[PDB]
Amino acid sequence: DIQMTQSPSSLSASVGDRVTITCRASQDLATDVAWYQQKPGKAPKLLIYSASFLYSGVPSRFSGSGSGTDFTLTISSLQPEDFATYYCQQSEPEPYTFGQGTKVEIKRTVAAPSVFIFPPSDEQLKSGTASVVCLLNNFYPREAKVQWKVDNALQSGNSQESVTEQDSKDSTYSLSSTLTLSKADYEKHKVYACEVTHQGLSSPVTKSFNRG
Amino acid sequence: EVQLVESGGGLVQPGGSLRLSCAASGFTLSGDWIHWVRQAPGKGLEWLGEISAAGGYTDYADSVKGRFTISADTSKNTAYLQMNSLRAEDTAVYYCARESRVSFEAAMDYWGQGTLVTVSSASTKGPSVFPLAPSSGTAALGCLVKDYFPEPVTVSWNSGALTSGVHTFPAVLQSSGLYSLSSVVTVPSSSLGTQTYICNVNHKPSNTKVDKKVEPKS
Ligand SMILES: [Ca+2]
Ligand SMILES: [Ca+2]
Repeated sequence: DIQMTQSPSSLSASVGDRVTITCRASQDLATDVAWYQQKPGKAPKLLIYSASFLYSGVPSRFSGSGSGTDFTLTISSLQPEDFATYYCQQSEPEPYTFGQGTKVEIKRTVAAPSVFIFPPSDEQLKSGTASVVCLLNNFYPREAKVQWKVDNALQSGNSQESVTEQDSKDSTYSLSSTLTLSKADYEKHKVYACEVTHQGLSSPVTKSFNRG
Repeated sequence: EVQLVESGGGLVQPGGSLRLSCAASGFTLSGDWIHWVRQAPGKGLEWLGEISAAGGYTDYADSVKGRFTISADTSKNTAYLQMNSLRAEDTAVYYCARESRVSFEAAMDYWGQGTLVTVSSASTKGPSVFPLAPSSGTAALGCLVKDYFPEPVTVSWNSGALTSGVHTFPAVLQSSGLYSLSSVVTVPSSSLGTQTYICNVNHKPSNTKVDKKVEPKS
């Protein structure tokens, strides 16, 4: 069967940069290769067919090269909207195998998160659980740290992080962290604090409340 | 003008069976070519199969051959993927797509929205929806969608009229085995009070449709 080995798995680049993605076939495919752009939670979009042919209505900054075994998709001047995963596909013959994919993230000026905390609603406490959420908004880079403190004690293994897929207009991320406990364990503590560390911060940012 | 709309996806017990439907709009199926492709949540794209509506000829990937059958009803303009004897591995978002008009090549230029198939021996559960109220420039508020299964959950703010600063987070699989997410939005501080904020949560698996209003508390 025919392999398609993609390179690399992921890359960061500045707006205006030249990006090059490589696919490699284990056998002579001649010219039978197609490129797809998949944005998250959207269907793949056809970019290139027959290795070098731009599909109608596709931006001209996308171009394709290659023959036989070695193939290249190129973005000449990277745009914010270009965040996505890109795929080569052998289009002949069946089975048509797809490459592993290439995640493209935009590199951008550094931005410190805006931090928020949210106490649990009274209607949730009714059913015997408490969820305390901390929101970090519109920040870059991705790598950030949310530490929970409960009456000034550091918390471990009782919170879960979820990350926004990079914004396609201003290239930022958002992050939610959720502290979950039994209302019995909630109601035995006073102050709920959320401590944030990022490259945009030179000193940890704490956001807190007192139970009622 | 041209589009595919897929349905039939949802929850299934391991060992069980399911039939997906790809409805075509804006072009005749006879003489065109239809592909099914899946994407397991973490990983990349996998070609399953191919049918030529006219004459009904088909081909499959080895990984599903014999287990899966593609067919089409030319008179209703709809294709199908019948999946038997499912496994955890088969959990994925399934798409149908039509081959491009411009060459022998198997390029796919029109895709459906995609439908999620989840195979596991777990029970459907409706989500609870909780306020995430603001306090104190600019202010943040949201909803907590808690304890639901399976994926997906649909959150909209004010029937879709609000899209600025709206972040719906990827779901997180909890210890309990249930899913949970938060949808959040940032607004001006002066608009609090005079602007209502309602989040519109829809979890069709359990068939929960809840629209909760988020305001500050006394
Ligand atoms: Ca036709
Ligand atoms: Ca063909």
